[PDB]
Amino acid sequence: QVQLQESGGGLVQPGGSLRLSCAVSGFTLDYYAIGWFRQAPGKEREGVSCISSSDGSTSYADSVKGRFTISRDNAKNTVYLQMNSLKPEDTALYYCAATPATYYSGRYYYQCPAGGMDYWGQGTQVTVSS
Amino acid sequence: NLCPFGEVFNATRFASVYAWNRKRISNCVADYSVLYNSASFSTFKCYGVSPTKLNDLCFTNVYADSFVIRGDEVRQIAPGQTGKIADYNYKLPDDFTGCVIAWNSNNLDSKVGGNYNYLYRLFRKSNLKPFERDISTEIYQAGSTPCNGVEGFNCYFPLQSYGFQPTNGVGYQPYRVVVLSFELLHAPATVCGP
Ligand SMILES: *[C@@H]1O[C@H](CO[C@@H]2O[C@@H](C)[C@@H](O)[C@@H](O)[C@@H]2O)[C@@H](O[C@@H]2O[C@H](CO)[C@@H](O)[C@H](O)[C@H]2NC(C)=O)[C@H](O)[C@H]1NC(C)=O
Repeated sequence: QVQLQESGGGLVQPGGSLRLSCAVSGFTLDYYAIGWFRQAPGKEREGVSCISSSDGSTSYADSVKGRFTISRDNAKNTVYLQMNSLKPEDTALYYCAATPATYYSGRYYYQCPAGGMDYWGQGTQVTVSS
Repeated sequence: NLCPFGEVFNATRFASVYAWNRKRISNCVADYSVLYNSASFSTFKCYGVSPTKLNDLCFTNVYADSFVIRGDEVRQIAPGQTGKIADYNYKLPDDFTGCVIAWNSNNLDSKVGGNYNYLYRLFRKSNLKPFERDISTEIYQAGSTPCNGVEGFNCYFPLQSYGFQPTNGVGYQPYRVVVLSFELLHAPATVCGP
C-alpha cells in the first residue's frame, strides 16, 4: 500500500538549483513526518530537512539552512525540496522518507531520525559539477 | 495456588518495550504445559533448558517480562543480539536461562491511522546492561550542537512511536512478548512444576 517515489535531480553547475519531489501514495497514518536525506559516497546517510504532516512545521540541517526549502502539497500529498545555491559538497544520493510522529504525555513530536524511518524511497542522484 | 501465568500472558494491555513490565512469580506450582501446548504462539524459544525439563525443575524465582515490539524485532529478544531493541530497550544476558514467547497481536494493538501508544527508545548514549530499564525522556543531542529543547535538527525526543496499523506487513505488525527468566539462587526454592 505505502510507497514513496523520488523524482528530480541530475547534474548542475555550482550555484545552480534543483527541485526534488517525493510522491507519497498509500499513506494512512494520522500524524507523521516526511524528511529528505542524502548519502555522499563513503559517508553515512544524513538528514537534510524535515516537515510535519499536521501544520507544515519545518527543520533543517545546518549545512543546508537558508539554501534548501522543504514543503508539502497536501492535495497531491507530494513533498518538495527546493535546493538553491548548490555546492559540490551537496553531491549525494537523495532520499525521502516517512515515519509516524511520536506521542508522549499528550504531545506529538515530528522527527526525521535517520535510523528510525519506517518508509524509504528509492533515492535520486544529485551531482554538482565543480 | 497455581502460578498466575494467565495474568501476564492474557493481560488486556502490554507495556511499551522501553518500559517493559516485570512480574515476579514465586511460591506457586507452575504448569508449563499450558504454555508450550498452546499453539497460538509464533515464537517459543528456550535457552539452556527444555520446556519438557521445566515441568520437573524447581527455581527460587521466575520472572515474567512482557512488552510489545514489531515482528521483525522479536529476533532481538535473544542472547547476543544487537539492534535498537536489544541495545536501547530490553537486553538479555549472554548466559540467559529461560524462554522467549511471542505471538502476533495485530488484531489487538493496531489502529486505523496508527496506534501511537506503543513506543521504543531510538536514541541512547550507551547500550543497556542485561535486564536494565530506562524510562527517561531527556532530549538527546545527536551532534556537537547543544540542545535547548527538541527544537534543534539534531535534538531528538528519544522515544519513537511504532504507529501500528492493521494493514502493516507482518514484519511491522505488533507482537506481544513474554520473557520467562528462571533464577536458581542459593536460597529456598519457591517455584516448582507439576
Ligand atoms: C489465556 O487465555 C486463554 C483463553 O481464555 C479463555 O477464554 C476467555 C474468553 C475467558 O473465558 C478465559 O477465562 C478463558 O480461560 C486460555 O485458554 C483457555 O484455557 C482454559 C483452561 O486453561 C480452557 O478451559 C479454555 O477452553 C481455553 N480457551 C481457549 C480459547 O483456548 C489460556 O490458557 C490462557 N493462558 C494462560 C497462560 O493462562
